[PDB]
Amino acid sequence: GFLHVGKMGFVVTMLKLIQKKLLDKTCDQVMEFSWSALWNITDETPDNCEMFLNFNGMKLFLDCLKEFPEKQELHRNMLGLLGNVAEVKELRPQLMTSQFISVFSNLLESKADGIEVSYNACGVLSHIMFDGPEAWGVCEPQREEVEERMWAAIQSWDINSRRNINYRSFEPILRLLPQGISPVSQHWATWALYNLVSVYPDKYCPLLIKEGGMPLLRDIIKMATARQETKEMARKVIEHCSNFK
Amino acid sequence: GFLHVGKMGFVVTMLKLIQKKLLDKTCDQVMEFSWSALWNITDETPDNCEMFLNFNGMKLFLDCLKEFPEKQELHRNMLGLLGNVAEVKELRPQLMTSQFISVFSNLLESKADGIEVSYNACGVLSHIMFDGPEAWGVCEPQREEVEERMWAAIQSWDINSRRNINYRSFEPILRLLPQGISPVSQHWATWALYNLVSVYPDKYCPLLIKEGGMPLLRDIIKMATARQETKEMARKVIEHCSNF
Repeated sequence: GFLHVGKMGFVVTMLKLIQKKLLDKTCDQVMEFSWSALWNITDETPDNCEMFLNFNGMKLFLDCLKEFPEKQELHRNMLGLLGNVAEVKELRPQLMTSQFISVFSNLLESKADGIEVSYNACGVLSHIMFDGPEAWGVCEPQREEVEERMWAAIQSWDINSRRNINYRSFEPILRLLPQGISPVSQHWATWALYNLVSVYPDKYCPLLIKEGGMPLLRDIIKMATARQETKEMARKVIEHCSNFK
Repeated sequence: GFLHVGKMGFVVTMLKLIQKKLLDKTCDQVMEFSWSALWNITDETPDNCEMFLNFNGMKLFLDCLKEFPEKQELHRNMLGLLGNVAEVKELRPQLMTSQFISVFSNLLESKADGIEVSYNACGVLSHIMFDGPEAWGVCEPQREEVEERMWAAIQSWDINSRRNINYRSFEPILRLLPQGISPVSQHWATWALYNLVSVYPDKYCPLLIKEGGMPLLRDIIKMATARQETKEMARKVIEHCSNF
């Protein structure tokens, strides 16, 4: 059993700790703990995502990014949190600014913590891309350029990369598979499944199978809008999951 | 998503913060967060449950109960965590002491966060009693006296309670249904299902059906060891799920 509920006291306490360590120009264990705690409490928990935004957490995110450009673990925690935020369709309009999009697009090239920062920046952008071109508006950079950079980032990642991530459910990723609005979002989502069933099959083959991923990946192979690179990863995931049974 | 709890040593990070806040005699937001995180990351994750016990989380739990006897969310979070530990059969022998059993039994009367602490302590005892009187050593209080307190707690709860717990799967609760070793564990489990399908049928009716709950409930209705009131709840759960 579990309990995933918003708690303003959690969120406000964490942001206040962040703000203090930002004023101290100190990215120590408390600073990293604080962002990791925000990551934790937003995992499958939209109400804490909404609170993080409503207490102006994005300002602290940008200020920490500028102040601590080389603290890879810090960047990982922040982008994992933002990954959770972007899964909430109702909150993504708030991410559609040139200031924010330019950061996410730039982070696609980050080498911090293996691939986690680039991966989670790509997830944020994958959920954003899923909403379609009219949601993008006049944001800069342009959507077609960000898309090019997402393809490049996904192609640059070792499919057998070690990972500092956990999923209790694949359903935010699975919802990016049966659509043709954004093939690159579908490709990120398929890659996300392929990497995890490759490095942790004992955990993620059963989760993927239990949550109905096999028929969705079969549909991807039949889908005209799916790129052939995506179809081939889908075939390999189905294959690995089938042998795991 | 979240980080890799294993690679990051995250369980110990939480227990270290707990210990520090304990010595500070401070149950603040961070202390509550730490126990809340432990509850959430032990859900269906036996290895995090074993990490908790191995690093003496039981003593931190007892010491926090003593130092913070009126902190309601804290007590709920700690007992939800222990509810997850208790679901792991291999770990339940570590709970069979007079010190631990007595604390679980006392908490059946707790009013903290509505019914949540009482319910979580009843769940821990329900899984413990599923193992039979052999597993109960000369542990004191007596097994039957705890059982009587369990029946009383369950009857006190509002069947229509809105709840501060959720389940990704009913399987730990459903395994308490097809057995006569502990009728009170069966009754707790039937109540848990009946409350959640009553109050949140859109989430929990499909889950219960999909996970095979209907044949288990029908077996209860025919079972010699299930009490009449357990059978009557089971019938209503079946009715609610069939009309769903």
